[PDB]
Amino acid sequence: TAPIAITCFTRGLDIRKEKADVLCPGGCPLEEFSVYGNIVYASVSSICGAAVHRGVISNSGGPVRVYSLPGRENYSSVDANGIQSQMLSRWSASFTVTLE
Repeated sequence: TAPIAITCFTRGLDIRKEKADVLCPGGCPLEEFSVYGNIVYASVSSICGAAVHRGVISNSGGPVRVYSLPGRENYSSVDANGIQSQMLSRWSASFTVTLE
């Protein structure tokens, strides 16, 4: 059983399993990161965006680890590592990211 090597442009929309181990090949630069909620990264957030925001990895790529989070509401907006996370109106698909 193996992780999913994602193209570092894959958002939380593609990977919403209970817990999924993911590899982010390449450097994944500050190209497109619009993040939505801190900790509770709503689905639309990039896996890089969420991971580097969460502080899992530096802006370098690498192995990351996604955990499902149920639907949530009453989000916040917070910046981390030069990536902006913004509140949402009740996104019933979120996650929280970690390391392996």
